[PDB]
Amino acid sequence: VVAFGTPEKQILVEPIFAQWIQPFMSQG
Amino acid sequence: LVPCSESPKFQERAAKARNTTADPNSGQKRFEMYSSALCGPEDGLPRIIAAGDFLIPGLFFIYIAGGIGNSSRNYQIANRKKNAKNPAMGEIIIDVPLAVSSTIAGMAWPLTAFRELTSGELTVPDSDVTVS
Amino acid sequence: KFFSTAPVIALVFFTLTAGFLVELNRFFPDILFFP
Amino acid sequence: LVKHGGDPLVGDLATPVNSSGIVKAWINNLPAYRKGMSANARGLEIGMAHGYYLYGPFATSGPIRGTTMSLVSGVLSASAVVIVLSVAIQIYSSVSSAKPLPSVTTADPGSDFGTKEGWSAVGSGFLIGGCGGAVIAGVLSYAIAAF
Amino acid sequence: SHTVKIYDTCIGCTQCVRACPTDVLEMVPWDGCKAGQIASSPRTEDCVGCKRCETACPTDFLSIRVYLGAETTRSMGLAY
Amino acid sequence: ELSDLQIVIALVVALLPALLALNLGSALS
Amino acid sequence: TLTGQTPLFGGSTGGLLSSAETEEKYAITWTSPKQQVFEMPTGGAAVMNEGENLLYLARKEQCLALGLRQLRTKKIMDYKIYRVLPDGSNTLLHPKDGVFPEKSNEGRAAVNSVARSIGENPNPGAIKYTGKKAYD
Amino acid sequence: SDILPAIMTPLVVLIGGGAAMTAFFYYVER
Amino acid sequence: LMLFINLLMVFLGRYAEMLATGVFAHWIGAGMI
Amino acid sequence: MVQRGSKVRILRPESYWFREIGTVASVDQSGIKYPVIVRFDTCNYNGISGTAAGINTNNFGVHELEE
Amino acid sequence: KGPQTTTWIWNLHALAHDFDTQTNDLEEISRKIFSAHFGHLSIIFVWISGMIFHAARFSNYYAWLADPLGNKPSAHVVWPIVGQDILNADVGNGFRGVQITSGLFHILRGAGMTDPGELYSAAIGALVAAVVMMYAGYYHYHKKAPKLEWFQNAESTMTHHLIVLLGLGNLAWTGHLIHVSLPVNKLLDSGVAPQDIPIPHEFYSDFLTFKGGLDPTTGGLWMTDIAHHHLALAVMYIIAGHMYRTNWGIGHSMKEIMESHKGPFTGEGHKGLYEVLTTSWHAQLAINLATWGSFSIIVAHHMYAMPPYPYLATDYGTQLNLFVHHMWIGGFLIVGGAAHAAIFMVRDYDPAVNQNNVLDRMLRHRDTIISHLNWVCIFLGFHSFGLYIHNDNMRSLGRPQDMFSDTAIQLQPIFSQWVQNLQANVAGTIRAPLAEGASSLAWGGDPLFVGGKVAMQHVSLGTADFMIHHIHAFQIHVTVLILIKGVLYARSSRLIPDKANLGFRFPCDGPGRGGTCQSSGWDHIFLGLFWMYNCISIVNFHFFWKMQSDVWGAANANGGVNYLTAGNWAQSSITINGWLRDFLWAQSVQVINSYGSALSAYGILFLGAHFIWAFSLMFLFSGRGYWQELIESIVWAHSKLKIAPAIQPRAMSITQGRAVGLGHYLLGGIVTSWSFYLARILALG
Ligand code: CL7
Ligand code: CL7
Ligand code: CL7
Ligand SMILES: C=Cc1c(C)c2cc3nc(c4c5[nH]c(cc6nc(cc1[nH]2)C(C)=C6CC)c(C)c5C(=O)[C@@H]4C(=O)OC)[C@@H](CCC(=O)OC/C=C(\C)CCC[C@H](C)CCC[C@H](C)CCCC(C)C)[C@@H]3C
Ligand SMILES: CCCCCCCCCCCCCCCC(=O)OC[C@H](COP(=O)(O)OC[C@@H](O)CO)OC(=O)CCCCCCCCCCCCCCC
Ligand SMILES: CC1=C(C/C=C(\C)CCC[C@H](C)CCC[C@H](C)CCCC(C)C)C(=O)c2ccccc2C1=O
Ligand code: SF4
Ligand code: SF4
Repeated sequence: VVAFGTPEKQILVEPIFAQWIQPFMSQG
Repeated sequence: LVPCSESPKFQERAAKARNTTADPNSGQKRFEMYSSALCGPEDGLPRIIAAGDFLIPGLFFIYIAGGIGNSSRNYQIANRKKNAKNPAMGEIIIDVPLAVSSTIAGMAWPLTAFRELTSGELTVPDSDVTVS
Repeated sequence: KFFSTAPVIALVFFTLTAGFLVELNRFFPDILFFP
Repeated sequence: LVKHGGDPLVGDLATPVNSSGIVKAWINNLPAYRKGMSANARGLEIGMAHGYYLYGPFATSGPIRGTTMSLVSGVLSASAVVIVLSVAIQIYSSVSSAKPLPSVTTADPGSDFGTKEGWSAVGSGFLIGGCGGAVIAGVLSYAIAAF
Repeated sequence: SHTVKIYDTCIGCTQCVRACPTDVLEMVPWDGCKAGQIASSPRTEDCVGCKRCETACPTDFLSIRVYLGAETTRSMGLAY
Repeated sequence: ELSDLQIVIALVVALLPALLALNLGSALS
Repeated sequence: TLTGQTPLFGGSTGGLLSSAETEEKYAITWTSPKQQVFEMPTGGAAVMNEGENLLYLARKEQCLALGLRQLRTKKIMDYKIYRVLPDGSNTLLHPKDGVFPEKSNEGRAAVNSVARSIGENPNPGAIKYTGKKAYD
Repeated sequence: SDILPAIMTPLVVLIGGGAAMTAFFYYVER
Repeated sequence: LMLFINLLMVFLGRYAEMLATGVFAHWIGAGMI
Repeated sequence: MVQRGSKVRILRPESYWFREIGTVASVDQSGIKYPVIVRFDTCNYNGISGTAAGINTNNFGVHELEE
Repeated sequence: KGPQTTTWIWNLHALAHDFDTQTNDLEEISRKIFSAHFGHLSIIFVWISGMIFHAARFSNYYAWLADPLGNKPSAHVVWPIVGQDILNADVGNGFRGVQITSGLFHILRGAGMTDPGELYSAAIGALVAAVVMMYAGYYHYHKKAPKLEWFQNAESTMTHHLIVLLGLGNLAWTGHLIHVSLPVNKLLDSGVAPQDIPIPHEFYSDFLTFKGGLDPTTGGLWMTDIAHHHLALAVMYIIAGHMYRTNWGIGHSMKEIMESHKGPFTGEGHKGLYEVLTTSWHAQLAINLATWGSFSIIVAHHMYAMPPYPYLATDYGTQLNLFVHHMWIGGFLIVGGAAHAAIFMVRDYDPAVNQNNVLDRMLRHRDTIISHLNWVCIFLGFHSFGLYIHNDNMRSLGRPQDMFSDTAIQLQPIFSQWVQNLQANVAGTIRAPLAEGASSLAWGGDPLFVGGKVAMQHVSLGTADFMIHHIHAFQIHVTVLILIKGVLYARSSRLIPDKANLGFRFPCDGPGRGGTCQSSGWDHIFLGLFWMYNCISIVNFHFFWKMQSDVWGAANANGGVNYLTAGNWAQSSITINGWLRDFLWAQSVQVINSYGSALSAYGILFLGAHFIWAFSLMFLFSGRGYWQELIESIVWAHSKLKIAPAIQPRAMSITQGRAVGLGHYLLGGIVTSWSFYLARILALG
């Protein structure tokens, strides 16, 4: 999708459990 | 992390958009649809959070996957009952009547699953399961 | 017989499934998440 | 000139390259094979020939080439290579049992290679020859350059 | 060399012996099975280890089993 | 900053494990 | 003393090397009805002469490949294989009983026959430091 | 002992490696 | 012209099908010219 | 365990068909350690690399077999 | 018979075309083969129809034909469904489509086809040619199987295929050229609009020259020279075909000529070769594929150096795509040649037939050949690749004066440089005389400019070119070593004297004799394919980088060319770090930055090819063993659930594991390079 020039369509899944637990760097 | 509507990056992305489908409005339609979901502020790209995002399409996926699995299983049963030798023209050659019957009985797997679970019909005993 | 054989059976089925998914995507726009 | 097999069961074809007269003449009279040489002599000739040859790549091609010091490089390099070959001969002979077998090209190889005595003799030769070779080639390079 | 051991379940099909390229195997007379034969491996100093014997044996848990060890000129299969 | 006396002593010490390594190696063979 | 006529062959490179002299040749001797042409296992085509033919090859498998694949196909089953040492010790190997090992003959012991079947072989854990193998 | 590098390196790599290779040669060929 | 005729006559010598000999002579004439 | 037909679950651990029902097709021979000759529906691995078919029938042990 | 194991399916696909296996008689075999050849010709006719049809229906052909310099050929429009619209490129004049590189348009323009009617006519013509060729196959197999004698009639078949096709095809084509193509191209150069140019039905030194070099307008060879060349070949082939003996007393009998040729060294000579060639298809396929492959490779070199078609030279994308495509087809065919030479040696070789003939004498000194190839390969290895290593060390050690380069230590390819002077300066009145100019500017030339672009120029030769040439020599010899070794040891070796019996493909003869894995002739083709890949990869890279650093570019204000890579070949191609940096790294910038552009597809295929390549390592690095163990655990999990299939699932054969390993390695590596080339040359050139 990024190649086709539509990065919007990316399956971006947030690391929720990483956020919950968080020396610690931003887990995107 | 913040509604796409709210996020200023997403609006920038929306302004200049690439149309997927022939119709000119596909780009705008896509962004309008994506406005609902939450997207990261810097990126402005829709994110997926583990019910609408993942659970619902998860359910649809699982229904279809269960359907195709069940249909294959049913056709395997049809293979081992149709003829004394299941493989020969039972797998290499696909009996369309048996297959279509298997598909029709497929997609009913959710109701069928309760019955299959009862009395462990699906599971075959460890003793039977061939393992050296 | 040819129809029964996996290669032709699968060819038709997937040329259908692939076309079906192409047609779906053609009609409905980019669907990232269930609305 | 035709290909034929002496003792056809052996994997050795007489060819114009291995069994010709001109070839047999050359090979069988090289100091490895030449009859009536002391092993020491065999080695001294093999050595001198190789040392002298070896001087050239080193002097010509090496890192300090062109300079006067290149001649010294040439000689020491060739001599080092000869010393390494001298070591190789000693250790080879130490552990070697095998004798040169009669071949198409060389019907009577000899014993100078094939006895621990022979190889020690050859190695003593080879060392003196090789380092001599290398020195001679440097001396001649200086000589011809001056002249 | 390679130890070739013939196990109880030899149905004396003579398949191994016809396979062996160095004829390590001789079909000998044996009252153990209906076949009236078994496989014997006298000449295991000539066993190259090709296991064409094992490959040819039809019994489940093949009786002919070749066990590779102490490689020699004759095992290693050297002309030279 | 490290003097030659020191470099030599370091070498001479290092020679000790050398001998003892030869000894242990021999043993283990 | 293992005397035959060497099959007419122009020579190859596929033949005996130093090990032939140093260690042990082999020799296959067979009786030919005709002067027919056969593939030399060393690589090439040789023509077996009428009657007894003797061939010095470099390993037993080479000999048994000429025999089992080519001679036996030509229906020539008279071939005898001799391990030849440097001293000239010619020792008949392949038909040691004079009968092809596929055919069962008496006076041939069962060698390395194992009583217990493959299944029942002992685990090495048990026999650790005894120096006995599983098959043994 | 600034030069100790220019001595220790050839000694260990060339002379020691040589002697090691010679010795290992004797060791695996005897 | 004489050259072409000469080649045809010689072509009979080469042969010792008539079409073939003539064809060859024709080409030899083309080369000579 | 009947010679003409049967359903024996093999208990030979070193077998492709351990724990698989098989139809006997030969009478147990007097003085034969493994005389069952059970025919199993599935083929064994037997054969050179890329040999499609294998072995369907093996002379299974009487003790190992079970009706 | 029955499909018991999954291996059956694979085996079906494998030996489906192994007529030799399926059949026993050369008659039934040759029938199948002839029928198929028809089938295949129909596949090619379909494909040709497809190409001229797409050029007619979905193309910017007519626009291009109008103004080639301006427009970029694109006969490949993509349906917009998932946002793949973006693959349609701005190729000029507002046409949006995938920029094709086949050079189809140049083919058509050279053929002098200007009319949409003409192109559709050509499409339907080729398509009916397909419809008849497939039916012709059906007729000649089912209806009327041909006769063994016809097949064995090699002298007839030669005379025919050499006048009827070569001589007559060249005359036919010269007609089509001088009458249609040549005047049409003249008109189009004069500037007659495509529409203006007349349709075909409407309808000697002038049209036949020996000018040499290139047409400075089109950039191609003068179609006068093309006509004269093809005519020359028509003449030559008519004569040459007359120099055989078919159904008369006139000509040379091949068997007579062959058996004549013996000598001291070659014993009985070629006596027996006519027999094996006629009786053995594989022998023919071997010789053919070897020469066909070798032909594609000559094609590649010739078409880049003497760009035949108009405007091709300027079209850097096609010039590259065609050199690289033809090199690949070449290498693949040469290797299949070796393959079938080995299949011959295993199957269709009789010691009876070959007796002290050249083939038997080969097998009889096969250790001297393998040994010597081994040696020349080590030698060349060291004195090619080792010179690069040398240079990597010298340059990294900051001793540039110690390097092999145009500066410092110099390895001038003098033989080649000499031939180059001898072709550049020797234009007229030497050997074949009255040549106005050099056959190409490659020999020696100032850059011919068509538009901004350099059509063709002196392809120099320095140390970089000596080195890369020895790299090619090295890799070709290794590929020959592997292939000739698989041929000459397919029957037998000291290791396995009964290999002939084990077959052409067998995984091994098991773990003994130290291990015999990959000892078959097939396994030699496996390894040969990796070396052909390595060889042609480096040939295609040598081409790409040398072209785009020393030949191609743009003319600026000054006479000087603005070379695509600014002449870094001379100094950067002489180290491996040179190649990694100034070629793969420097030049992968297009393909890696191709996302969200016309060339995004090349970006995706660059990645996917990297993936297919890495994935093949799964097959090449592992063995059937592990997989069958794991497969049976997975089967236990289908057994628990009563899903266990009818066809027992078997880990693929040892040989299949290897063949797919190799297939994926080749697909990945080749596509990777393909992506890189296309992205870089579509974007930059
Ligand atoms: C280790 C990394 C390395 C590699 C792989 C490498 N070099 Mg270098 N390398 C060289 C070549 C070379 C070649 C051809 C080569 C190919 O593999 C390599 N290298 C490779 C030379 C230019 C240079 C010279 C080294 C030097 O001169 O070495 C001696 C060369 C000799 C003894 C071999 C000569 C071979 C004979 C001619 C063979 C002829 C046979 C005859 C036909 C048979 C018939 C005879 C009769 C019967 C008729 C060298 C360098 C040098 C170094 C160094 C450090 C290196 N290298 C490094 C490397 C110098 O300083 C040094 C440096 O000064 O560079 C200028
Ligand atoms: C391994 C048995 C051995 C010992 C114990 C030994 N040498 Mg020798 N030895 C020498 C010295 C020496 C000294 C000063 C010395 C004890 O102090 C020894 N060796 C002792 C040099 C005069 C002379 C040449 C230089 C020589 O090889 O190295 C100089 C000696 C050193 C630094 C002292 C360390 C003692 C080492 C144990 C000897 C190392 C020899 C080794 C096998 C080769 C290493 C690589 C080499 C290529 C340099 C020599 C020879 C040589 C050989 C050989 C095989 C040996 N050796 C062997 C040995 C040459 O052919 C070779 C030969 O050229 O002579 C016939
Ligand atoms: C790779 C080099 C090669 C070439 C170029 C080649 N052969 Mg062979 N070749 C044949 C003829 C032939 C012809 C007519 C021919 C024409 O040019 C060639 N070959 C050419 C048949 C006689 C015979 C059987 C033919 C037969 O097996 O071929 C059937 C086709 C096969 C199995 C399908 C797999 C082919 C590729 C994997 C697919 C590549 C497509 C694409 C690039 C990438 C995929 C696209 C996308 C899906 C991702 C044959 C042999 C065989 C081999 C081998 C190794 C070869 N070959 C090799 C080659 C036998 O095993 C095999 C044999 O067993 O020995 C006799
Ligand atoms: C980088 C990958 C790679 C290397 C280096 C390599 C090396 C080689 N492959 C060869 C052959 C082959 N390779 C084969 C399959 C493959 N080969 C592969 C990958 C490689 N193969 C792969 C992936 C395959 C699987 C298909 C086959 C089937 C063959 C051959 O038959 C062929 C062969 O053996 O021919 C005889 C040899 C070519 C002839 C030769 O000796 O050239 C000279 C050596 C070179 C070019 C390697 C680098 C040498 C450099 C210059 C180092 C110089 C030495 C210095 C002194 C370093 C020594 C350091 C010590 C002091 C510590 C050579 C050993
Ligand atoms: C892009 C670069 C090229 C990539 C592919 C290159 C692959 C080269 C690998 C070597 C193969 C040479 C020929 C060997 C041919 C050959 O006989 O190989 C032999 C190989 C294994 O044979 P085995 O000896 O293992 O089988 C044993 C039996 O013969 C009896 O034991 O067969 C297979 O690979 C099975 C799979 C066949 C193909 C499976 C795929 C089926 C669909 C293919 C569709 C193709 C479409 C093409 C459209 C154009
Ligand atoms: C991975 C791997 C395998 C396993 C790979 C296998 C068994 C590939 C065959 C399975 C693929 C997935 C074929 C597809 C199977 C059917 C076609 C299933 C139906 C698919 C429908 C859903 C369409 C080997 O067998 C092997 C053998 C020798 C050396 C290396 C390897 C190796 O690496
Ligand atoms: S082990 Fe197999 S081949 Fe050998 S005798 Fe027994 S059944 Fe026959
Ligand atoms: S391993 Fe091979 S050679 Fe050895 S005994 Fe078995 S079949 Fe015979």
